[PDB]
Amino acid sequence: RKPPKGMFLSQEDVEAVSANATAATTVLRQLDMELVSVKRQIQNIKQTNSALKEKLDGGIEPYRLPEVIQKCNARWTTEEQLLAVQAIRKYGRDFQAISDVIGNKSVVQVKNFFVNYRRRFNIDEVLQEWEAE
Amino acid sequence: PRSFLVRKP
Amino acid sequence: SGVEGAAFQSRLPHDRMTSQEAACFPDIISGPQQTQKVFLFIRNRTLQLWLDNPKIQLTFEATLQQLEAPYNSDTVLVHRVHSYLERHGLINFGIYKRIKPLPTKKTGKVIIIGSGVSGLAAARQLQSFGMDVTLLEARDRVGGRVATFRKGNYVADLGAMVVTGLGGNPMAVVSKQVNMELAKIKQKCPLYEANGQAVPKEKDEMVEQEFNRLLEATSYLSHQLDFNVLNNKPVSLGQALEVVIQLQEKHVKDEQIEHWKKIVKTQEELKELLNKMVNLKEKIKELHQQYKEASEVKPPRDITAEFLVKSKHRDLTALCKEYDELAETQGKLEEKLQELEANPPSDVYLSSRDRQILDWHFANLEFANATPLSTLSLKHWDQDDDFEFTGSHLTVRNGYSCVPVALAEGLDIKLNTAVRQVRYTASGCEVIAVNTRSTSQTFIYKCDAVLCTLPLGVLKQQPPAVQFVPPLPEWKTSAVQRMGFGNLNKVVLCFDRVFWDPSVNLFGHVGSTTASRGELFLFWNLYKAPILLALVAGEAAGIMENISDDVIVGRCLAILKGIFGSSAVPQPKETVVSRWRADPWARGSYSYVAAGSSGNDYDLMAQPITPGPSIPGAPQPIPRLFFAGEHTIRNYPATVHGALLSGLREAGRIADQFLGAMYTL
Ligand SMILES: Cc1cc2nc3c(=O)[nH]c(=O)nc-3n(C[C@H](O)[C@H](O)[C@H](O)COP(=O)(O)OP(=O)(O)OC[C@H]3O[C@@H](n4cnc5c(N)ncnc54)[C@H](O)[C@@H]3O)c2cc1C
Repeated sequence: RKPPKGMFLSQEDVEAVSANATAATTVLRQLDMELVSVKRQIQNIKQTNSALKEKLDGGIEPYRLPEVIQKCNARWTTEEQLLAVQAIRKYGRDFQAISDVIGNKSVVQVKNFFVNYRRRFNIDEVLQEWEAE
Repeated sequence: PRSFLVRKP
Repeated sequence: SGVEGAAFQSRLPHDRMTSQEAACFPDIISGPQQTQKVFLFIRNRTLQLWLDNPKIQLTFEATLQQLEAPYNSDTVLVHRVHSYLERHGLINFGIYKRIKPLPTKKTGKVIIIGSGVSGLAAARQLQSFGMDVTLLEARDRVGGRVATFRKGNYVADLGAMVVTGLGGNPMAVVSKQVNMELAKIKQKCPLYEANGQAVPKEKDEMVEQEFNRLLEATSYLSHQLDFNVLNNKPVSLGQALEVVIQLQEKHVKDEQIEHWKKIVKTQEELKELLNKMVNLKEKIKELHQQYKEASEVKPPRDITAEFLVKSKHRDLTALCKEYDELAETQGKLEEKLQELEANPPSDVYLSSRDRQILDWHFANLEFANATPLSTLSLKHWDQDDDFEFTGSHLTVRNGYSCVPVALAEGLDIKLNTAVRQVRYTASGCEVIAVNTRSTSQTFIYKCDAVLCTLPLGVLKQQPPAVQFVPPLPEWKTSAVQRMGFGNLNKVVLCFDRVFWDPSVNLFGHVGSTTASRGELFLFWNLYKAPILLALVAGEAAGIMENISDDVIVGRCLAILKGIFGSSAVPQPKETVVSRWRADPWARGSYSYVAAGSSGNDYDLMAQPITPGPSIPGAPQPIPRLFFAGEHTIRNYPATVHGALLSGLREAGRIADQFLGAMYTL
C-alpha cells in the first residue's frame, strides 16, 4: 500500500530517474550544484549581516533619555494649553503623543481639551493645517 | 532462491 | 498436530481438497459437503499413519484396520484414497521395508536419464509400482549435484549442503529413513571488513536493516508502482535496487536543499531587519544632537522654544521604543538560526564503508539465487516464497551424498553412460548413450517412455550435448532459453586445528569493490572435522573458474589471516575447489527466475511430450517423453527436496499412463 518507513518512492520520481541512461546522474548533479549555490549564498548573507551588526555595536545607550516620572494633573496652566496647541499643529489626532509632549495630561483629558477649547483655540483651523502636510 | 539467504530477518 | 499436522507436513491444506484431488475424485468434490469431510479425514488420517512410521510400507489393509466408523464404513473410498496417495508418493516413498515382497513380473519399461535425486526418487517409485526401470548416468557416481568430498575423516559437500527446515519438507521423512546427522545452523554471522576487523554492532545492524528495507522497496516498485518494463527490456532486481538507492540519494539531497533553503529565508529576514535597525540607530543619533542643542538654549525661554525641547523629547523616546522592539525580534531570529544550524539533516545516504558492507548483503542475495542480481526477475525472483518450510535450517554432518547413495540401493544404474540422443515415436523410444571412458563404444536402449532429468544447464547447451529426435517443440525450447541457470562455487579448506570461534557456524568477509562482492564473501564451519568452507558467488563465481586452485586457496588464507592473525592460520592439509559452470554434466549450479521468465516456465518444463502419429490419420498417441528435476518444480525450484518431489510427480504421472488409473471411479 505504501513504501517501507523512511524509503521514498513517488511514481513521479521513478519516471524521472529512468527516462534515460544518465537522467540518473544528471538529476543528482542539478541538486549537488543547487546545493553548492545555496551554500555560498548563505555565507554571503552571513558576511553581509556580520558587517551590519558591527555598525550596531554599542546599541543606542548613548542616546537614551532618563525616565521622567510625573503625576497627572487636572488644571491646564496657560503654559500647558500652549504646549497643546503646538502639539496639535504637529501631531494631528495622535492623542498619545500630545499627552506625552505636555507631560502631565492623560489621553482622555487631551481628548476633552479638543472639545472644551475647540472654539477659543480654533482647533478646526489648526487641525486642517496639520492635514495640508 | 530466497530461502538460501544467510541471516534471514 | 494430529491429523491436521500430517496434512501440513505433506504440503496440503487440511480442510480443503486440492486441484489434483478434484481430478481423481470428481464424484466427491462435486458432491455434498458431508462426504468431502470424510474424504479429507481419510486422506489426513492415512497420512498421519504413514508419517508416524515412515520406515515400513503402509498397506490398504493396515489402513482400514486402524480407521474408525463412520470412516471405515465405506471401503471403496478408503481404497481409492489409499491408492491415490500411494501413486503420488505421499505415502510409501523413499526407503521403506516392503511387507508384500515384489510382484514377480514387471509391466512396461522406462529409461531414466540421470541419477540425480530427481531420477533416483522417480526410479524407486516406478520400480515400486512394478515397472522395468533403468537409469543412465554420465558420472561415475550417483547424486549429481548432491556431491560430497571425502578423504580421511574430512567430509564436506560441494553441492547441496543445507536442509532448509523440516516443516513440510519431504526430507524430514527421508531423514527418519536414513542416517543423516542433522545439525542446526546458528543464525549468527559476524562480518569482517577488508582490513581484518569486525564491523561494529551499530553499523552491522543499520546496514542490514537498510538492505531489508531496500528489498521491500523493490517489491513495492514492482507490485504497487508497476515498474516492470524499461525500454521493452524487463526490469531486473539489480536495476531496481539501483533505482531505489538513487531515489534514496536524491531524497537525501532534496532534504539538505530545503533545510539550507530555510536558513537563507531566515538569515535574510534578518538582513532586512538589521537594515531597518541601522537606519533607526541613524535617525536616533541625529535626533539626539537636535534635542541636545535644544536644551543648550538656557532658560528663560518662550513657549515654542520649550515645545521644541519637549517635542524632540517625545519623538526621541518613540524612536527608542521601536529600536527596542526590533532588538527583541533580532533576538528571536538570531537564536532560531542556532536552532536550524544545529540539527542538520543527513550528510549522505551511505558512506563508502557503508556501501561496501551493503555489498556483502547483495553478495548474500547473489549467493542465494546463484546469480548477478542484474539477471533476476524483479516481479518473480522470489515467486516460490509462500512455500518456504518452517524450522531451523540444518546441515548434513555426515555429508549429503549419504542420501543419493541410500536411494540408489536396489536399482539398475548404468554409470559412465552419457546419453547422446533421445528418439521417441508413437510406438516407443530409443535412447542412444556412450561409454564416457572409451567414447565410441555405443549403446541403445528401447523403452515405452523416457524420463529426462538432465540439468537445465545441460538442456541449454549450444550446440546440443543431447539431441532430441524429433526436436522438442518450440514451446519447450523457449522455456529452456528464457529460464535462468546460475552458478555458485565452494572452496573446501581442511585443517589440523580449529582456529576460529567454534561456536560460530558462518562468518562473512567484506570485499573491496562492488565488482568483487562475491569473492570468498562467506565462510562455513559445519563439520565434525576442522574444515572451513568458502562461497564464491555472483559475478565472481564465473570468473574464479578460470583461476588455479592455488591462487584461490591463496586469497582464502590471506583473508583468514586478516581475520584471525597471520599465525593462527596454518597451511591447509587438503583443499578442493568446485567448478560447476564448467562441469559438463551440470553446466551450472541451479536455476533462478531470470528477467523475462516467470514461475510459469517451470510448468512448461514439467509438461510431457507426445510424438506425432506414425501412419498419418492414426489415433492420437500416449505421451512418451517426460521431465523431472529442480528446474521443473515451480513451488520448490533449485533444491533437493524440490528435485525429489518432481521425481515423485513424474513417477506418478508415468504409472497413471502405462499401468492405468484404477482409483479414479
Ligand atoms: C553449489 C550448490 C549448492 C546447493 N545447495 C543446496 C542446498 O543447500 N539445499 C538444497 O535444497 N539444494 C541445494 N542445491 C541444489 C540441488 O543440489 C539441486 O537442485 C538438486 O540436487 C538437483 O537434482 P536433479 O536430480 O534435478 O539434478 P542433478 O542432480 O544434476 O541430476 C542430473 C543427472 O544427470 C546426469 N547427466 C547430465 N547429462 C547427462 C547425459 N548426457 N547422460 C546421462 N546422464 C547425464 C548428471 O551427471 C546428474 O547425475 C545446491 C546446488 C549447488 C550447485
